[PDB]
Amino acid sequence: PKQKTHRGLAKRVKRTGGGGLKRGRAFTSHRFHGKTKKQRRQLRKASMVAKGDYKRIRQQLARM
Amino acid sequence: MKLHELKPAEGSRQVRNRVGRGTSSGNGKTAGRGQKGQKARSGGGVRLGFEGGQTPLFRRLPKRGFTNINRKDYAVVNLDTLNRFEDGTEVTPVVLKEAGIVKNEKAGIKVLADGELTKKLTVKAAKFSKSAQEAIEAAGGSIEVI
Amino acid sequence: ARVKGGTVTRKRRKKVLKLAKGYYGSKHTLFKSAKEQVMNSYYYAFRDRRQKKRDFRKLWIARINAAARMNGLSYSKLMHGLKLAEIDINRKMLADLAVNDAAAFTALAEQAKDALSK
Amino acid sequence: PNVALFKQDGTQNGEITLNEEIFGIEPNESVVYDAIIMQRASLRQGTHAVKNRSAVRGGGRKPWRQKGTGRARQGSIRSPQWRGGGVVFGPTPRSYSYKFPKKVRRLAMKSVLSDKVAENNLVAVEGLSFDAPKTKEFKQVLANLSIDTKVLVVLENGNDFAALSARNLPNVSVVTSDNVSVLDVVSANKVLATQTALTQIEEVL
RNA sequence: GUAGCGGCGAGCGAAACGGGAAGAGCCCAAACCAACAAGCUUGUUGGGGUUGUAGGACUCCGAUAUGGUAGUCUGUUAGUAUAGUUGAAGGAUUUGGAAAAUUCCGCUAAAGAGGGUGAAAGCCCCGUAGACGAAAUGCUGACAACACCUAGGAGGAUCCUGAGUACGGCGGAACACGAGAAAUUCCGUCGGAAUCCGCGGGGACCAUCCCGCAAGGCUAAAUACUCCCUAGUGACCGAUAGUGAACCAGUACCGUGAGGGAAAGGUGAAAAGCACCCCGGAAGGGGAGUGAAAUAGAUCCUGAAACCGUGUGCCUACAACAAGUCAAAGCUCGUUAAUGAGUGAUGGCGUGCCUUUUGUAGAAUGAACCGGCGAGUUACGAUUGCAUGCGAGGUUAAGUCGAAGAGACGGAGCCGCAGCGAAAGCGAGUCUGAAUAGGGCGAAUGAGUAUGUAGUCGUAGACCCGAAACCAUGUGAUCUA
RNA sequence: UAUCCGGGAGUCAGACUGCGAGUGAUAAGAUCCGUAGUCGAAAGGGAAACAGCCCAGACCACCAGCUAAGGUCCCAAAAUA
RNA sequence: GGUGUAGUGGUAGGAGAGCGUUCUAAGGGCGUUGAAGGUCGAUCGUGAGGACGGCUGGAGCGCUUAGAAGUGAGAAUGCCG
RNA sequence: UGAAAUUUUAGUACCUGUGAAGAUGCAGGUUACCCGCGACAGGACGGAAAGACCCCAUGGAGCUUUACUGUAGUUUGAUAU
Ligand SMILES: [K+]
Ligand SMILES: [K+]
Ligand SMILES: [K+]
Ligand SMILES: [K+]
Ligand SMILES: [K+]
Ligand SMILES: [K+]
Ligand SMILES: [K+]
Ligand SMILES: [K+]
Ligand SMILES: [K+]
Ligand SMILES: [K+]
Ligand SMILES: [K+]
Ligand SMILES: [K+]
Ligand SMILES: [K+]
Ligand SMILES: [K+]
Ligand SMILES: [K+]
Ligand SMILES: [K+]
Ligand SMILES: [K+]
Ligand SMILES: [K+]
Ligand SMILES: [K+]
Ligand SMILES: [K+]
Ligand SMILES: [K+]
Ligand SMILES: [K+]
Ligand SMILES: [K+]
Ligand SMILES: [K+]
Ligand SMILES: [K+]
Ligand SMILES: [K+]
Ligand SMILES: [K+]
Ligand SMILES: [K+]
Ligand SMILES: [K+]
Ligand SMILES: [K+]
Ligand SMILES: [K+]
Ligand SMILES: [Mg+2]
Ligand SMILES: [Mg+2]
Ligand SMILES: [Mg+2]
Ligand SMILES: [Mg+2]
Ligand SMILES: [Mg+2]
Ligand SMILES: [Mg+2]
Ligand SMILES: [Mg+2]
Ligand SMILES: [Mg+2]
Ligand SMILES: [Mg+2]
Ligand SMILES: [Mg+2]
Ligand SMILES: [Mg+2]
Ligand SMILES: [Mg+2]
Ligand SMILES: [Mg+2]
Ligand SMILES: [Mg+2]
Ligand SMILES: [Mg+2]
Ligand SMILES: [Mg+2]
Ligand SMILES: [Mg+2]
Ligand SMILES: [Mg+2]
Ligand SMILES: [Mg+2]
Ligand SMILES: [Mg+2]
Ligand SMILES: [Mg+2]
Ligand SMILES: [Mg+2]
Ligand SMILES: [Mg+2]
Ligand SMILES: [Mg+2]
Ligand SMILES: [Mg+2]
Ligand SMILES: [Mg+2]
Ligand SMILES: [Mg+2]
Ligand SMILES: [Mg+2]
Ligand SMILES: [Mg+2]
Ligand SMILES: [Mg+2]
Ligand SMILES: [Mg+2]
Ligand SMILES: [Mg+2]
Ligand SMILES: [Mg+2]
Ligand SMILES: [Mg+2]
Ligand SMILES: [Mg+2]
Ligand SMILES: [Mg+2]
Ligand SMILES: [Mg+2]
Ligand SMILES: [Mg+2]
Ligand SMILES: [Mg+2]
Ligand SMILES: [Mg+2]
Ligand SMILES: [Mg+2]
Ligand SMILES: [Mg+2]
Ligand SMILES: [Mg+2]
Ligand SMILES: [Mg+2]
Ligand SMILES: [Mg+2]
Ligand SMILES: [Mg+2]
Ligand SMILES: [Mg+2]
Ligand SMILES: [Mg+2]
Ligand SMILES: [Mg+2]
Repeated sequence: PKQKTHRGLAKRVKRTGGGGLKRGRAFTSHRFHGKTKKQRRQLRKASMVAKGDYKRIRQQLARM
Repeated sequence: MKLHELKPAEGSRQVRNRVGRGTSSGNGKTAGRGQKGQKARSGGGVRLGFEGGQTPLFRRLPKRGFTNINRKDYAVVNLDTLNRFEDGTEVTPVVLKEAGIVKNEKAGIKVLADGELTKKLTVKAAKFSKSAQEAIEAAGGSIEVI
Repeated sequence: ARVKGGTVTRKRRKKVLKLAKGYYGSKHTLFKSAKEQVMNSYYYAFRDRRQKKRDFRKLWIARINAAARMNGLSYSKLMHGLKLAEIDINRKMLADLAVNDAAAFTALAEQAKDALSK
Repeated sequence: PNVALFKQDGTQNGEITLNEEIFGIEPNESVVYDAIIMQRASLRQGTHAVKNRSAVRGGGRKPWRQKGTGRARQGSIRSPQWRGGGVVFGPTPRSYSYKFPKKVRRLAMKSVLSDKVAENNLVAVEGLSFDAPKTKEFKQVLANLSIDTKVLVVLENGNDFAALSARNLPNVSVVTSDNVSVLDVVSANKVLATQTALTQIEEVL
């Protein structure tokens, strides 16, 4: 059958022009009093899926 | 060629590797699977992305965004492609489809100013970038929003 | 496209058995025992092709020693004297001379002793 | 290029010119090989099957209890290691046919025809007419043309008498100009074609 | 594998548009009319009428045609299925028991498919190409007959257009959609409409707009499947394989029963299957015969290995041996003629194979021996390498024709040529931001795509064997309570 | 030789010896780290035999030679130096 | 192809190149003047393995190129004999 | 007349030692002519049974309850009849 996409990932990541995956940041939900304003400001910014994680999951997003 | 003298192109075909066919082949006995463990079992192995119980990456990361139901995407065209036509030519979505430049127009043709245009043209398209319109008109052409 | 067992199996096993001719009972009759024994024979054969060189050098040394003693010398003194006198005749030829050409060996011993004296 | 045109009697008329784009190309050996292999695979029927332990008759119960009997543990008398047990994997019905890109197909056909012409194994005849089908007459025609090896006889549509009279000869393979394949051309050592057949081929390609 | 659904986990997963295969549309209920019967309506009958650019009744007009059918054991006719007839062409020579083989000259072919015949046959036989053939009975198609449907225009004053229905509350269920913001469909229960200025739907809901007209019915074709019958096919099996079953197989056998379930093919061209004689009670042999061959004698083709035995060239009764290997006298023998072969006193070294282990000669595991069988495969997807074609392009899918082929058509669709943003949106840029700032992701700085092949992965039993168990039909109180 | 990009893995039971520590009793062929080696996955020579110690890394042939650890009276090669 | 230099222990495992089995296609062959198969031999190659003789056997089978796999067994207290 | 369990092949000694730490098989030494028969049971960690004790598996089953979540029944109300 067709290989299925991992819908959870599909909701959480975006494919970029160069083939990489754009991702949000963790620790950006609640308990902000526990984090300095610097942490909140720098977690507001997006990031990219690391090489190791990508090599584990790429097959789940082949047809995303 | 002759049916009794066939020869495939070099490197076009390879010999399948068969495992579990003696030690000297390099995949005898264990068949390359190693020694015991889950990955050595028939049908063994964990599901993709599994991390042995550590919270997987997607679980760590939050969902984001939404899909607009009324989302509109445009088939993009650049000035370099427009250079392929002759001066005075009337560029139309039909013309592009016939020329094969745009097989799927999506919500419509939008013209972008990536390259340098050199021909005078009357261009009809769903949309034009501001730079694209300026370039077309500076080249003595005209733009019409179909 | 079925490939039944055929005759390759018998051919291979028969080669092993023929290699095992002369062994004791099942070790030449039975393929499994024969193969296990043939492998050990290969191990011993490879190891002995090296040990054989050691054995013959040991034998030549012993014979040369006896001959040297008869000529009034030890093996070690004889070889030291020969090295001093620049004699390159090896132990195989020396042992052959000792057994067969006693006069030649005695002449060699005389030159060795003279070199030692000098 | 140009090929000597022969009359059915065997006397040569003036040459004729064939489209270079079809008969004048440099043959592409690798493309030709691919077409041959693909066509040969397509001919396979692929009807072959075996019974795995699920398909073999019976074999439901456990032969003997898991422990105590002193025998090797077993699950069914039809397990693959059992005599009469199911087959592990093995053939299953499937198709071997695949399709090449249209451009590759066309190149392969042009390559075989161009190769025949270059070797001068392409014999063009003005026309093949037989008042009635007679294999002896057609065999004499081959003799007149001085063809004795394997021959592919390419006839225009409707030349039924020629087709019938030629087909039974052991070295002759008859095909209509509209239905000609890389395998047919490659198999044949010489290609005997009528002029109308060549015209129709040039139109097709 | 998109939109979505989902302890938003594991997973589940559409539809419309577009391209094709095939195509076909029709009947009632009601209004109203006529008759009938009872009890002005109210049931039966026939007419009437069938719908959304609203239709119909009803009232005016005009036509009594025009076409169609998915009907009929109605014939007539053709074809076809179920037996069949015909159907070309070779003799010699060599080997042989036997010719089809070999050799020499021929012949036939709309037939050189195939099978058989004393070995391998175009020309010996059955056939094949081709031609021809049906009393009888089905099947199909036509033709006719019979039959059944088939009216246009203009008006709306009034009447009809499916009720315990639609719909709602509660509780479930089906929709990819798990109650969720949740339409749409259905079930049970309770409540419960409107009716043309009407009603339903366009994913809660409302307004506008658009589309349609439920609560009645029928309908061929494209589609699914093959116990069977006919004719064939196979880089499918070839007697541990292939059906369990090539053979008197669902048999023998097992079980109370449900149920489980085997083994077992081959003389020879032809039985010509050994007359007769001899030993023996026979069995079985030895002759004599048959035969090309009987060491092809029915346990019958070939006849491996384990295993058992006869004969003997060498060695062996002072030796402690994983049984070999290395060195070697003697004896025996003479080959794919090789600085040969068998045996071997004696001497040196030397704790099997496998699995599993930090480590096994291991007193850890597995194998009694021999033979056969017995484990990474296929399909559909993902990705990478290699190869080929084309190249800012690449490519067709279903489907039609065609030999179950190639191939042709088929451009719908998919990938790539533009990205950035959650999105509106902008675009070689874009997002964040007050910002011409910085920064992120991109462009500058371009190669892709179709197919083949190989590696790996995903979905499938997914490399093979193995549970204790779980669930759903059945069979058992002939033992025992 | 290092990087970096990509295809394919196996490994997550380690053992002992020397040196530096802990735990233990300044016990253990104990246990737990650090560090080097060997075994693991390494045949050969020495340590009687003896994975982990000493010497040393087998592509092969030789009835050639020089050495390492370790040895030279006999078993047993070489000094009754 | 020659010379030179260097290198060539190895489990898990990666890469490369080959041997052999059945079948398909094509070509070219061999077979009652004896195929396959069986058996013996002192034969060839670096390896899987390949020939050639004698005997047995009695009718099919190699070789070259390419293609496809039910393609290789010694172990599973494996199954059958 | 005629089985069976077992069985890697066995020309199958003792002592001390070594070794995966309890050796017929390894080292050193000792003893021992070849083949059996009738007896015994020290050893072959002898055979028989993939230990039931012990631990482990995100195994199974039966059982318990104020474990969690359901549920047959029982009961109470609304509502229809
Ligand atoms: K995210
Ligand atoms: K958080
Ligand atoms: K592997
Ligand atoms: K999909
Ligand atoms: K979960
Ligand atoms: K009517
Ligand atoms: K005949
Ligand atoms: K025939
Ligand atoms: K009839
Ligand atoms: K709903
Ligand atoms: K709607
Ligand atoms: K509608
Ligand atoms: K016979
Ligand atoms: K004998
Ligand atoms: K010996
Ligand atoms: K044990
Ligand atoms: K900026
Ligand atoms: K920027
Ligand atoms: K390419
Ligand atoms: K590929
Ligand atoms: K499987
Ligand atoms: K797999
Ligand atoms: K009873
Ligand atoms: K790597
Ligand atoms: K240490
Ligand atoms: K032979
Ligand atoms: K297999
Ligand atoms: K076995
Ligand atoms: K042990
Ligand atoms: K005992
Ligand atoms: K139980
Ligand atoms: Mg928030
Ligand atoms: Mg902190
Ligand atoms: Mg392949
Ligand atoms: Mg390996
Ligand atoms: Mg193995
Ligand atoms: Mg294992
Ligand atoms: Mg492990
Ligand atoms: Mg593992
Ligand atoms: Mg946890
Ligand atoms: Mg086998
Ligand atoms: Mg040496
Ligand atoms: Mg079953
Ligand atoms: Mg047993
Ligand atoms: Mg079977
Ligand atoms: Mg005839
Ligand atoms: Mg002839
Ligand atoms: Mg549902
Ligand atoms: Mg309701
Ligand atoms: Mg509704
Ligand atoms: Mg409308
Ligand atoms: Mg139908
Ligand atoms: Mg069978
Ligand atoms: Mg057989
Ligand atoms: Mg059977
Ligand atoms: Mg015989
Ligand atoms: Mg026989
Ligand atoms: Mg004595
Ligand atoms: Mg003696
Ligand atoms: Mg252990
Ligand atoms: Mg055992
Ligand atoms: Mg009962
Ligand atoms: Mg009863
Ligand atoms: Mg320790
Ligand atoms: Mg290990
Ligand atoms: Mg060592
Ligand atoms: Mg070891
Ligand atoms: Mg020296
Ligand atoms: Mg000495
Ligand atoms: Mg002294
Ligand atoms: Mg080395
Ligand atoms: Mg064969
Ligand atoms: Mg196999
Ligand atoms: Mg076996
Ligand atoms: Mg010890
Ligand atoms: Mg001991
Ligand atoms: Mg020993
Ligand atoms: Mg033992
Ligand atoms: Mg025991
Ligand atoms: Mg156990």
